[PDB]
Amino acid sequence: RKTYTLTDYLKNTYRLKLYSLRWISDHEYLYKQENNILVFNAEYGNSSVFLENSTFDEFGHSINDYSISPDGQFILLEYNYVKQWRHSYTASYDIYDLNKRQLITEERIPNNTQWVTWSPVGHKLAYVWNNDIYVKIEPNLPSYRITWTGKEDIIYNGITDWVYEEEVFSAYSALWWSPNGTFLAYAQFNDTEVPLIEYSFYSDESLQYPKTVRVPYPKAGAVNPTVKFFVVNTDSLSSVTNATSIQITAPASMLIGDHYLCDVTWATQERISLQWLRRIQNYSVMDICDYDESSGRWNCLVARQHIEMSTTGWVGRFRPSEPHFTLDGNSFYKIISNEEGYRHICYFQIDKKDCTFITKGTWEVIGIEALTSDYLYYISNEYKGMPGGRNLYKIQLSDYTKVTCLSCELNPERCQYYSVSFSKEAKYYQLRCSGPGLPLYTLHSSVNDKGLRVLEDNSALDKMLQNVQMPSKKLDFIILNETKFWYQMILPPHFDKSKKYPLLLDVYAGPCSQKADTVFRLNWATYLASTENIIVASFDGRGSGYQGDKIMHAINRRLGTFEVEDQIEAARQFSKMGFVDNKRIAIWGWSYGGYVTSMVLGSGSGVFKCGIAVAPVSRWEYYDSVYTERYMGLPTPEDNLDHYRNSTVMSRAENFKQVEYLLIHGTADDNVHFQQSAQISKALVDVGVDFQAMWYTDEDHGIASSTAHQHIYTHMSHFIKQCFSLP
Amino acid sequence: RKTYTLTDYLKNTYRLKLYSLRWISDHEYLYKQENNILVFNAEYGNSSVFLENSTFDEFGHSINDYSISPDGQFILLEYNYVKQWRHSYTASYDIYDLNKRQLITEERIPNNTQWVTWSPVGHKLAYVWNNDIYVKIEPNLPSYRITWTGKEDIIYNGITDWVYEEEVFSAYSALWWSPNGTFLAYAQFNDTEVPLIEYSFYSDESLQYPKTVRVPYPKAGAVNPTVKFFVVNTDSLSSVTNATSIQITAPASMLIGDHYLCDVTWATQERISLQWLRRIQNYSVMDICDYDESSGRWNCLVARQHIEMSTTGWVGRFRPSEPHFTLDGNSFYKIISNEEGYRHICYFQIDKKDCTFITKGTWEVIGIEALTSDYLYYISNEYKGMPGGRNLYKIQLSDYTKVTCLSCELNPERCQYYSVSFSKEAKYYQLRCSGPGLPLYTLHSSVNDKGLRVLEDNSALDKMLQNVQMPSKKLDFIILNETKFWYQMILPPHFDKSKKYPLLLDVYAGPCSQKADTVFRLNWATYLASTENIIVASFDGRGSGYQGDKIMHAINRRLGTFEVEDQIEAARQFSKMGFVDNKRIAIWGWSYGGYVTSMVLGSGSGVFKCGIAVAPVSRWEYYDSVYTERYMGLPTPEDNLDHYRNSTVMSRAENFKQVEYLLIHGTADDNVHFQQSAQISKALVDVGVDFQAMWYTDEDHGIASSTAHQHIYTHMSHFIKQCFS
Ligand SMILES: N[C@@H](CCNC(=O)N1CCn2c(ccc2C(F)(F)F)C1)Cc1cc(F)c(F)cc1F
Ligand SMILES: N[C@@H](CCNC(=O)N1CCn2c(ccc2C(F)(F)F)C1)Cc1cc(F)c(F)cc1F
Repeated sequence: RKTYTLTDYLKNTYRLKLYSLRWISDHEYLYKQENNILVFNAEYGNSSVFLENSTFDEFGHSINDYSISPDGQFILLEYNYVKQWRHSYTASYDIYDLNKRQLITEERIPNNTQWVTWSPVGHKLAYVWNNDIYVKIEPNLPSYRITWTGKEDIIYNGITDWVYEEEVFSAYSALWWSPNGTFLAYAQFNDTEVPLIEYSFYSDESLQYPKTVRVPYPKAGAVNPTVKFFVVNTDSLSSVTNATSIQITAPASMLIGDHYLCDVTWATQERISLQWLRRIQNYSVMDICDYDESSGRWNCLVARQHIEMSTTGWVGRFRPSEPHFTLDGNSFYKIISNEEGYRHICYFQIDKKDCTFITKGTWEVIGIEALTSDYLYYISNEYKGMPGGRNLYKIQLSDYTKVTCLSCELNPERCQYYSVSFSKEAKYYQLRCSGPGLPLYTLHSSVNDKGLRVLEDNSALDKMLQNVQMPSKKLDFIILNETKFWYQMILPPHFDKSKKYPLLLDVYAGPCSQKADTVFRLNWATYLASTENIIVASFDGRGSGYQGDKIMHAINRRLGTFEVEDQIEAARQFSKMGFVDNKRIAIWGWSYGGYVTSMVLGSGSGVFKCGIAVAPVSRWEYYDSVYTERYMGLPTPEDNLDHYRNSTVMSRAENFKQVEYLLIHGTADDNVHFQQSAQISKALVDVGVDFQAMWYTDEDHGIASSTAHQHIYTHMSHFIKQCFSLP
Repeated sequence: RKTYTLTDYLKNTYRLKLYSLRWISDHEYLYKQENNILVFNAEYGNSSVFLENSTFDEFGHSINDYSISPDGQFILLEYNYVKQWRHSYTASYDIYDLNKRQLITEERIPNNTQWVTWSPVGHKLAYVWNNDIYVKIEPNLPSYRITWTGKEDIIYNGITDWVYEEEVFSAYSALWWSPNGTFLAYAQFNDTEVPLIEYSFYSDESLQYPKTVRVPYPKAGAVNPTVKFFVVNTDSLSSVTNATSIQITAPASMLIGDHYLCDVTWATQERISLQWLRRIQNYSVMDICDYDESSGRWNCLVARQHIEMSTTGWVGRFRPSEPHFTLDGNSFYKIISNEEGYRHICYFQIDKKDCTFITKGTWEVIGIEALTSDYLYYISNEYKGMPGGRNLYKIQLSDYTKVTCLSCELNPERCQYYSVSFSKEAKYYQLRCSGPGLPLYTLHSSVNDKGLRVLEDNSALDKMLQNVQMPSKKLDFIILNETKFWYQMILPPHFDKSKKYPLLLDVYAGPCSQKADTVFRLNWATYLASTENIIVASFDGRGSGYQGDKIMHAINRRLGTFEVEDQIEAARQFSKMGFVDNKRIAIWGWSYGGYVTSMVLGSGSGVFKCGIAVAPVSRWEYYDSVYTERYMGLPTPEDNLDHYRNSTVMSRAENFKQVEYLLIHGTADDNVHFQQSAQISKALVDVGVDFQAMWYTDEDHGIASSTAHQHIYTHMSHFIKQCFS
């Protein structure tokens, strides 16, 4: 019978079904079926039509995305989507009235709008255009221009610059609505002295002269952007006077040097939490700012400040976690690393510096999902002591020793990886299963925890996969220096433990990474095991996350050392298991993985025959400040220049004579610039090392465009096949 | 015994010996031996020492180049050479006194100087710095700044901009000395509205942010640079008044539209020849400008203008040829294409429009080398009717039917390719042989044409090569449509005509190209034949030069058509000869050849298995105006846009599924921009064609840096070997 071919992955023959819902009330959500936006009731189960598929056939545009106002009165329509960076994009927007049946022609949202968002209650609109903020109380009324200083590539109002979008906020939006819709908090970013990265873009063959793309990009040690935080009142907006934005300044302990705004979370209607981080990211300060109703100013009390610091590494996983405030807003829950280095929920009092841990163990809390007056819902990797697993737990606020796992025993064989979506005030929740079996989407009630109905069970895919020879997934660990280190193997169908298989080491190994988990995936690895009979192994060594600060902080100020060595060591241990042809061991990676892959191939360990590095880092001085400095500090002789110069791929150029090497990079990569790969290629050419190259015209860090995605995975398979000697 | 390996080519194991000399007088030249600059007398044969090797041991710098003043008084010393483009470079210069023994410390020539040149007589210095011209009568005296308008990337005084350096003058210098040293003729280039080409340069690993390189570069149909010509008097230079440069303007027939200054040749002490060319390069006009001694102005007479035009193509081979004036300066000799399309010497009279051809036939004159009152010396491909041959001929000025070949019979088996260097007033000449045998350098006298002595015979190399199994070279023709088309083959040692060999088609095929000649070469082809037993074949199809305008002008307004088809057709004829394994035919090329290689592999002819394209053109709108427009006209719907859009490599993307393709490009290529290759790779990725890629960080159109040159040829050999199994 059939096997999982390359075309099955590239043309996406066997699709995983998802269930994408948005809660609007405490018992109602929305799902679109056959382009018909329906509203599903959780109480009874009866589904009503909210918007029919033929409503926008005469709209004249292909609707890219939609956003419905929380009061169910208006529907924002995104079209003409032009992707910028990872999360950022410019588009055109039209507002449609749901109360009537008319498209609003008056005072329309301008073309090339950067970001648009509704207020949490009602139908107020805040949008960023030309780096400036505009507010609209009614969808047909004129817009109140809040900011005036917005300038392209220089000043950013309501939106993040490149470095804040990618490395800090993980989004384009730098606007924050108050729970009522009274205040619009926003950040301002000044990129005046931030250096530009410049690269060519070639566009269509029609374009005669290549366009140079300039982006404000702070590399390691370079001049960072400055940030200012403002809050404006959306109600008292004069049609004859420019709106007054009250600036909140950072603490004096932060104003000493360079800093970042790394969190904005509203507590109540007049209480806002802010978190600041020093450029050397081992010190963090939280502010709790109240609104002085008489003066109209914002006051953050020094007796309300909370400090987060570490001497073993950086603060947070990638940044300090978000606080979760109780209804009154006098106390917040937050994930902090405890004295033993494990990340658990600490219960804070607004005025008291010391917090009380409500959870503890040799495991970690992933995220706080929902908070009621009775329960706090969180996800953790506690169940069976497996870091690669995710489960929903509930904790009693009146009794911290009463912990109930709501997902652990639902389908123990099929489901070990959970993420959850809660309704307003956490009345009903959707549990989404993602592995090791096929994805399972179920709806549940919080009141008595009964499984009401199965939303999606992927039985349609299950029927298809019975006809195909699928690979098996093994998740186990090995003991090194009295420590458990988890690995995962994609083993070929009919895996014979007595035979010798070729092994490909799938690599990321970044700070706080997890390549070994229980997730069910249909990727390139699936093809290589099912068709080419190759074991695709992944290993979480030192520096990987969800295992405590002892493991995660091991690679602190030492990027390109332990995490690189552990991947080599893992390969030795796999061949010692006896089913690995140690004459055919390969290694591949993307992004950070490409860097480790490159570092490994140049270590001279002789363990690996060949390797593929796709869009790799080659030198930490080439990558952005926020990321690099978080782990490596500053590249100055006074700080950590020694480890910066010692961790380059270029210095390990000679050892590449031992290996077959394929370097791949997109020419329009804004994230990891072609420069990185260009320095590697040059280094190898200098010492007479032969290698393989492949550039991708006008491709970014994802090489994600349909035709390029297919071409790269085709080209890589060909490289792997010839390295392993496969017809 | 041993074979010619890859390392023999890459490490240059077997070196060809050269003999590089510069004439200073009518009977004296200079050669440097063991770093000792000697002066060799042609009259007696006795060599004298001019400058010893230890003279500049305490100089403190590695001497990059030297230039000696004509009067033998001073020696210019180039150091700190920083290459810019093909011919252009910035350097530092010191002047050393030969009369005394002292380095001049007063009024030194500034650092980062673009170009420096002596006057033809004496020791006057003209140098270009920051795009401005400076004159120095004495090496120790202050400098007279002629131009003041010089601005980087905008205004060019005394130096050519990118497009003029590469495509027009074939040099960086835009300065022209008068025979005495009285006048300094110079050109000014305005690049104000010329568009910029922008690419990244990565430099050392230390450089944190890549530098963007901006170059004024006019692509096909884009805004061209404007040109202004000036002449200044070098004698009447006031130390208190800015020098007056007299502007010479172009004819009214040229000022109607865009034009180029394409030639500057001095006739006498007060007579200068200029040649102008329309943007549509099928019309040319020459001016003869005299100096009005009373007014101080320059006057070019309307009754002295000579017109060159063609309706079958472009004027000249790459540009209109240079005139060769007689001693009095009332008549000049020039190579013109005759009525049958063959390029021969036409004798012009300053006032008379019609010229008289002194040579004719089914062959072409290559270049006029020297002119005396008795003889004109020229090189032509006449001997035995071989276009790939070069021979020195002399013609009697009193009798045009009296032609003598001075080189034809010297060593007929060893020597068929000659270039010549003449002394002042052509009293003695050096003949340099370059093939098919080993290079032979001989000194001769013009008076009675006896071979005085052998300068270099490469017998040292001959001894080495007897121990090595060398490939043989065959130069023959094939007849297509009643026309001879010459090809050349690098055949493996002990070539068995009954066996089947793999064939690599070495391609250029550009307008006025010649890949088939008698030259002896030790290249990559030598390795592939000697070690890998591969026939490396080259074929001169339509559009190739030195065979008449019928052949050369065939690809007019049709680039990427006939010349591409003829390379495919040539491969058929080679396999028809029966010693070619038609299952293993490859094709490779550089520059224009890379474009043809790419076009061929995308023709779907199925003749070729694999191919390598190194720094190729992909679309003619991407390459510069002067070159592209010379052959293709303007890329406008009114002109020739149809042929522009039809000749792209991108449109032939689908057919690449049939072939293995290796695309190579240097990232810092100013000539053929990485854009060209980037558009190919994208096009193939779009239609799902798998290929092979290889970029080269901070490499130009030559990929000539030591480590990169070795790496590319290693990488290409590996690709060829696996394609041929
Ligand atoms: N830009 C970084 C981003 C790191 N990941 C990251 O910010 N997130 C992934 C998961 N995550 C995030 C915040 C909190 C988490 C979680 F807690 F781990 F889940 C966002 C990744 C990256 C690393 C390189 F080394 C590189 F070269 C490029 C590159 F994009
Ligand atoms: N720019 C061209 C230059 C071609 N050669 C050239 O102009 N000369 C060499 C021979 N020559 C010249 C004038 C007269 C002659 C001669 F008569 F052929 F000898 C100048 C080379 C080139 C062509 C391409 F198609 C391309 F893409 C890049 C490139 F550099």
